[PDB]
Amino acid sequence: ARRGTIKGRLDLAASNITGFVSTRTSFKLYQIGNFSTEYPYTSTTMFQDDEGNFEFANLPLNDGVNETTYYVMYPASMDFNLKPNRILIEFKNLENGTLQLNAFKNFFGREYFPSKDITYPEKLQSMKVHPYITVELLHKAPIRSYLQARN
Amino acid sequence: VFSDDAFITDWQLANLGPWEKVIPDSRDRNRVLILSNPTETSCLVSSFNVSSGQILFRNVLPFTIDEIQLDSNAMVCVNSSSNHWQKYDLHDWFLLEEGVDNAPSTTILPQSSYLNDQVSIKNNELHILDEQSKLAEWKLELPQGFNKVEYFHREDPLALVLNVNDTQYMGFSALIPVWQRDEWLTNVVDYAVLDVFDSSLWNAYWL
Amino acid sequence: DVVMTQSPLSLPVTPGEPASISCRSSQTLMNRNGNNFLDWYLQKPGQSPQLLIYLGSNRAPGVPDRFSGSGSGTDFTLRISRVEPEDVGVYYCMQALQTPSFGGGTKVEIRRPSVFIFPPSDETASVVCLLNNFYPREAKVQWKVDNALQSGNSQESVTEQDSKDSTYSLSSTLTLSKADYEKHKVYACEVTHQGLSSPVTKSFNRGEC
Amino acid sequence: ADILQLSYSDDAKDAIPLGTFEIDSTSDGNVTVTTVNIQDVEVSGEYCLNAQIEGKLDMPCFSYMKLRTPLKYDLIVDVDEDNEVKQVSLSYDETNDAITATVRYPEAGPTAPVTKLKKKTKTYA
Amino acid sequence: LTHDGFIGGLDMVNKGQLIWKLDLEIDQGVKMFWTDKNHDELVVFSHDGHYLTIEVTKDQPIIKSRSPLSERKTVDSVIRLNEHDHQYLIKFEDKDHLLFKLNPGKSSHIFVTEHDTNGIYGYIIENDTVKQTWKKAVNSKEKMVAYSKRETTNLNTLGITLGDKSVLYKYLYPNLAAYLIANEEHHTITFNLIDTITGEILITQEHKDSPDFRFPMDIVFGEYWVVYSYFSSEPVPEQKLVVVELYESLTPDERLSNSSDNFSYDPLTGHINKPQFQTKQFIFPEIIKTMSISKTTDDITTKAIVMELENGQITYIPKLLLNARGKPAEEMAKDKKKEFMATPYTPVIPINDNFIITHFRNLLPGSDSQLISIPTNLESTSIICDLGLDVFCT
Amino acid sequence: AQVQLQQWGAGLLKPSETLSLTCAVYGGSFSGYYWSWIRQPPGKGLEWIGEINHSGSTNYNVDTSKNQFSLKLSSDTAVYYCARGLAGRGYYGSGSYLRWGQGTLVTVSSASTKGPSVFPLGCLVKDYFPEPVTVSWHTFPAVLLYSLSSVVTICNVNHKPSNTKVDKKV
Ligand SMILES: *[C@@H]1O[C@H](CO)[C@@H](O)[C@H](O)[C@H]1NC(C)=O
Ligand SMILES: *[C@@H]1O[C@H](CO)[C@@H](O)[C@H](O)[C@H]1NC(C)=O
Ligand SMILES: *[C@@H]1O[C@H](CO)[C@@H](O)[C@H](O)[C@H]1NC(C)=O
Ligand SMILES: *[C@@H]1O[C@H](CO)[C@@H](O)[C@H](O)[C@H]1NC(C)=O
Ligand SMILES: *[C@@H]1O[C@H](CO)[C@@H](O)[C@H](O)[C@H]1NC(C)=O
Repeated sequence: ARRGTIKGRLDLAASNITGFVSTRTSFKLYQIGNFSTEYPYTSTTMFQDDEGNFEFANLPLNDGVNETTYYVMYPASMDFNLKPNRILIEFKNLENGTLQLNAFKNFFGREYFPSKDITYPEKLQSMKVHPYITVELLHKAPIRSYLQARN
Repeated sequence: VFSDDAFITDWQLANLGPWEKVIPDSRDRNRVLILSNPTETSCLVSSFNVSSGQILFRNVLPFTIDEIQLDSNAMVCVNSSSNHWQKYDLHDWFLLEEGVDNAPSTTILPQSSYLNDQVSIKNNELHILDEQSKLAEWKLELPQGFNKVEYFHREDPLALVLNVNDTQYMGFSALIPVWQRDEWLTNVVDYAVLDVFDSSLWNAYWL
Repeated sequence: DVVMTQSPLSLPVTPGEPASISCRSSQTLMNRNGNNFLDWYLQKPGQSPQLLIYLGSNRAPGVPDRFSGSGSGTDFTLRISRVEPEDVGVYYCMQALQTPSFGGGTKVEIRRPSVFIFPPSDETASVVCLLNNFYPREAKVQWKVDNALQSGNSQESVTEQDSKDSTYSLSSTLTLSKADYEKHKVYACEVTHQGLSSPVTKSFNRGEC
Repeated sequence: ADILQLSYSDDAKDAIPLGTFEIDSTSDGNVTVTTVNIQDVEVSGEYCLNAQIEGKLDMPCFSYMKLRTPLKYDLIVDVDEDNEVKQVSLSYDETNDAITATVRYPEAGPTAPVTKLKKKTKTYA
Repeated sequence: LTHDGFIGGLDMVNKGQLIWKLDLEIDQGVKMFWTDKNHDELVVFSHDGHYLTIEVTKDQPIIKSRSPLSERKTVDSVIRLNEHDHQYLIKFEDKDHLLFKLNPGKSSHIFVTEHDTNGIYGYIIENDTVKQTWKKAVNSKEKMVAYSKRETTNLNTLGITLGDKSVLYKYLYPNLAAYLIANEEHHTITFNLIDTITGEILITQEHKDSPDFRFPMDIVFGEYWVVYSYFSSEPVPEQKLVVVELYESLTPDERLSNSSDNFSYDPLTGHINKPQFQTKQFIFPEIIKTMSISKTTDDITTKAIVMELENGQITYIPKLLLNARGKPAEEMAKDKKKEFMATPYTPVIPINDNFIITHFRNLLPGSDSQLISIPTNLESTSIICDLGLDVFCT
Repeated sequence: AQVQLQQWGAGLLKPSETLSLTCAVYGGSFSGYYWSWIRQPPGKGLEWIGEINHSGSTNYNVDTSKNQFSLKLSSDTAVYYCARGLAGRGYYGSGSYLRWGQGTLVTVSSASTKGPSVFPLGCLVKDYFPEPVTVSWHTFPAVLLYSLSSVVTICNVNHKPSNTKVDKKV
C-alpha cells in the first residue's frame, strides 16, 4: 500500500532565538476519522535541523475510491507559544491516482466537523502545505513567561 | 509574585543513575554522552560537560542499552523485533533519520583497555604513563574506595573521571580535584518525614 | 599453564608477631606498564573467599591496615604486621595474566577441655560424647560398657577453630541397635587428652533415660 | 430463561441455599428478574453470600454481611448494554420484608459540551 | 528510602543538603514506617523478606537490628495496621498474607482492603488471623486501572450552604473506595464507588467516547467528591477530567438519614444511608500522568488538585474551578439560590502559566513517580514534593 | 557491600547431565566488569575462569542476559560461586574478584533425597540427603548418607531440597 508524509517547519528564523535546547519542543499526531486498525495511529517527532524542520513518515492510509483519513497535529513546546496550536490534516485518494493533502487551522476547544444539519457552516481556514506546514510563534509573546513579576 | 522566589524555594535535584557507557563527543571535546539507568524497556541518554557537573540535557529513549550503537558520530538506535530505527545526532538531539526497513550500520562500543595504555596502579597509588618513554607524570594517591576509571582524555583539555565508590564519581583535571557527583538517589520507593522544632503566690509575683 | 607455588603449607603463629607468606610462579607476571596482576585471597572457614590485595601491591577497600604485599616478576609476598585470632582461614594466591589458577592453600593454624556425655534418643540408639572448648586439638575418644570395649560405629566430627579464643571442639558418636544396645546397663565415655593430666571418664546407667 | 441461585455460606462449611430467581428477557433490550422461589429459614450472624447462574456465572463471595432473620434486602443485579449479569450486590431497603430482585443499568456519564461551528457565517458578517 | 538499600535525610530547606546517609544491605527496599508515635525509630522491609530496625538520631543513625521474617519469601507490599497494637499485614508475591507483630517498639473488628489489576478483595483480621471476606473480580477482558481510598479529613463544616441560606448536607461516610474498570469488547470506562466493609457498589457510571487505554488514567478521592482523568477521542481528542460530588439528599434542606442524636450506626449490617450524586466533565489540553490532593494542618483551604503531566511540568487547579452543580454563566445571573460567589461551569479548562510550578526546570520524573503533600503550620501554605528519578519539592 | 549477587540452581544431579546455575546482580554498572564463575570442590582447592562481558566475550579455562542482569551457566560435585572482576584490559579481564556470591552446593550422586528426622538429646539429626541442613535458634561438620549433631550451649532444622521444616526442643 501507499503511505503519506507530513512535512513542517517551525521557523525560529525571523526571531534571534537560537540558544534553545531542541529537546523541549515535541510535535504529536493522532488519528480521528474512519480508521480500521483496532487502534488509532499515534506518533511523536522532534526537530531535524537548526532551521527547525520536522517530518512524519509512513503514516497509514485508507484506500478506496475517495476514502479520506484525518489526522490531528498537536504542536507543543515548553519555551514558546505556537500560533495554530492544533492542525487538522486530510489525506484523500483522488480518483486520478494522486494523493491530495490538505491542512487547516483549528484551535483548542472547537469541534472539527459540522453537525450535519447546518447548511453551509463556518469552515476552518485553509493553510498552505506545498513546501511545508509553517507553524509560527505568537507575535506578541514569543516567550512563555512562567514568572509573574512582583511590584 | 514568582520572580522574587523563583529559584529560592524550588528544590530540584538531578540524578543520572549509575553510568553504563560514556561516549566521547567529536566536537566540543570537553563534552561526553552518558548512557545510564537501564531497564527492561528504555534507558536514559544524557549529555554531560566533563570539566564540570552541569548535566546538559536528558532523554528517556525506548530502547535497551544493547540496541544503541554508533555509526560507521550519529548514534544509531535499532529495535530488534521489528527494524524500526532512528539515527540521532550527537552534540544536539536532532532526529537525523528515521526508518523501518534497514539500519545503516553499527559498531560495537569498544571496551576500555585503559591498562597497557595510560595507567599503572601499584602502591595504592595511581600513575599516568605515556605510551612510550613511560616517565609517569601526574601521579595521584588513590581514594579510599576505587572501582574503575570511567573516562580519561589525554589531550589539551585533560579530564579524568574515577568511579570511586559504587555510586560516586570524582572528576580531576590538570592533578587537582575539579568536581564530585553522587547518584545514590536514583530511585525513591518510600518516604517518611522527620520534624525539627525548638527545644506562695506572692513569691510568684516577686519572681 | 602458569603454576603457582606457596612456600609454607601450614604456618601457626602466635597473635602479636609478624607473619609472612610467599608465592612463586614459573612465568613472569610483569606487565609492560608495570601492573603485576597478582591477587591474595583469604577464605574463612565456612565462608566465601575475600579479597585482600588485588593488583599485586594495592589493598582492597574495607580491609585493615595490617595487611601488605610486595614483589614483582616471579616472586610475591604477603605480610601481616600483627596477627590476631580473627585472621584464621586458608590463604590463596592468584595470577591474572592468563586464565587464573588459584594455586595455593596455606593454612595458618594459630593454635600451635570440657567433657559432656548425652543419653540415647528414644528411637536405634546413639550416645554422643562432646569435647567442647579444648585447645590442644589432640584427643582419642573411647567407650566402655560393662568393662567391655565397643570400638565399632565410632564416628567423629571436629569443628574449626574459633575467631576469638581459637579453641577446638569435637564430638564422637557411638550408634548401636536398640536390641543390641539395651542388653548392657552402664556406659562410659573415656578420653585421654593433652590439656588435662590424667584421662577422664564420664559414666551413665539407664537412670532417667 | 437463566436461573440465579442465591445462597449464604458459613465461611467454612457449605452453601446453605437461600433462594432462586429467574432472569427473563422480556423486552428486546430490557431484562427482568422475577422470584421463582425463596426459602424461609432462620438466619442470624455474620455470613458470606454466594451467587451462581449455572453455566456462565459464579460469584463465590459478592458480599459479607450480618444477617438477621426478617430479611429486608434488595438483590441488585447489575448488567451492561449487551444484556448479561455483570455484578451482583445486595443492599438494605427498609420496606421490603422479603428479598426482591432489581436490575441496574450503568447510568451513562456526562459527555460535556464543546464550542460548535456556527451557522452560515459565509455570506453574512 | 531508595530502590537499592539506602536511607538518607534531605534538608527540606537549604536546597536539599544531605544531612546523613545510611547504607543498608537489603538489596531492595519495599516500605518504611515509624515504629511508634514517638518518631524515633524506623522499621524497613526488604524485598527478599528481611526486616531491619533503625535508630534515628541527630547524628548518623545506627542499624540496631536485622532479622528475617517468619516465612522467607519475596515481599510484595506491607500495610500498617492499628498504631497501638504494632501490627503489619505483609503480602508476599505468590499472594500470601502474613500477620506480623514485631515488638512494643522499644466486637472490635479490623478490616483490610487489597486491590489488584484483577479486582478488589477485602479481608477481615480476627483473633490474629486473616480471613477472606468478599471479592469483586473483573471479567476476562476487563482490567482495573485506577483505585483510590477515602483519606481521613478533619471536619470543618457539615454542609455546603446556598444562597437563600439552605444547606445540602454533604455525604460523609468514611468507609468508601473508588475505582475504574476499563473494558475492551465495548470500549468503555466504568466508575464504581464501592462500600468497602460490606461490598455494595452504590454507583456505576460508564463512558463510551472511544477511550484509548494506552494513555495514563488516574483517580483521586476527596472528602466528599471524586475526580478522575482519562484520554478520549469522540467530542475532541483531548485529556478529560470528570468530577462527581456526593450529597445526602439533593432537596435543598434535608437530612433524609444521618440521624445524629443517639443512633450508633452499624455499618456491617448494611443499614447505612445511601448517596445521591451530581457529575460533570471537563476538557484539558495536556496528558496528565498522575494526580494528588494537597494537605494542611486543618483542612480548611481549598484542596488544590495537583497534577504531574507527561512533560514533567506540575500544575495544580483549585477544587473551586472543578464545580459540579455548575451553570453556563447565563443562568448564574440574578439566581439568588446559587451560593456565595458561585463559580460558573466553564467546561474548557485552559492551562495557566502562573500555576505551572517548575517554572523553567526540566524535571524528568521517571516512569514510576509519586506526588506527595506535607502539611505545615501557616495554614495557607502546603509543601508538595515529587519523588522518582528526580526528587523535587516546593 | 550493596552490590551483592544472589544464586539459583539445582541440588541433585545424576551422572552425565548439565548443571544449570544463575547469578543475579543487585548493584550498579553491569557494564564495566567481567563476571566469572569459580568452583571449590571438597578437597582443598579452587580452579576455574568462566569469564563473561556485557557484550558476550566468553573466555573459558556462561550465557548473558543484559535485560535482567543475570549471567547464567550450563555445564563433579562442588560449591559454585559467582564473582565480579576488574576489566582493565580489553578482552581478557584482570581478576581482582570482589563481591563474591553466597555460593551454591551441587552434589552429583546416584540415590534420591531423604528428609531429616530429629532426635533430641544436643539436637541430633539422623540420615538425610543431600547436604546441608541448617540448625537455628555449635554446628559440627556432617559425616557420611549424612548425619549432623548440634550442641546446646532450640532446633529449627530446615532442609530446602526435601522441603522439611521441623521444630524441636532439647
Ligand atoms: C465513517 O464511515 C461511516 C460509514 O462509511 C460514515 O457514515 C461516517 O461519516 C464516517 N466518518 C466521518 C467522520 O465522516
Ligand atoms: C489528476 O492528477 C492531477 C495531479 O497530477 C490532479 O491535479 C488532478 O486533480 C487529477 N485529476 C482529477 C480529475 O482530479
Ligand atoms: C563546560 O564547562 C567548562 C568549564 O566550566 C566551560 O568552559 C564550557 O563552556 C562548558 N561547556 C559548555 C558546552 O558550556
Ligand atoms: C521493538 O518493537 C516491539 C514491537 O512489539 C516491542 O515489543 C519492543 O519492545 C521493541 N523494542 C524495544 C527495545 O522496546
Ligand atoms: C566509598 O567508601 C569510603 C569508605 O567507607 C567512603 O569514603 C565513601 O563511602 C566512599 N568513598 C568516598 C571517597 O567518598
